Amino acid sequence: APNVVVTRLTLVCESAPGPITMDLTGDLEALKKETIVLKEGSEYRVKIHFKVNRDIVSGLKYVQHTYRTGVKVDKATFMVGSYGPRPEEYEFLTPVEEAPKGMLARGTYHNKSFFTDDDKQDHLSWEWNLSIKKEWT
Ligand SMILES: N[C@H](c1ccc(-c2ccccc2F)cc1)c1nccs1
Repeated sequence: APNVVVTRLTLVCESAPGPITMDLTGDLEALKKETIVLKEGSEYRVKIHFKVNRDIVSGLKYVQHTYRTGVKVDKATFMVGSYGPRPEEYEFLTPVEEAPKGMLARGTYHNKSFFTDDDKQDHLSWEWNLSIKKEWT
């Protein structure tokens, strides 16, 4: 196994009716067909779960590109930092944001995420899609 293994992404969202999560050790091609529903304007954080198996690592970074029709790609980079090896996964959470709101902001957002580091290692790259809706259903 590699030293760094990305295991899961969770959208932390107090107001959501149920868990919003994806197993990133699974089939990343199938993951593209999933659609996460977020009610417009909901507060959320992105939580990345990962394991460090063998050696202390430094300079971890989470990079998230969000595509939306008609708008320039939104590119966000987060410093994740240094972690030692242990059996239990670590969790990194982005700062809280407000999901888009209004009828013109509803519908599909396409995300491409990267877990990487100062050494530009591809710990994991993955796509996942979000649908912003008026209600949770
Ligand atoms: N600011 C918007 C934008 C940015 C991020 C998200 C988002 C990404 C992951 C989880 C939940 C989210 F709400 C949605 C909309 C964009 N502007 C230009 C392209 S995307």
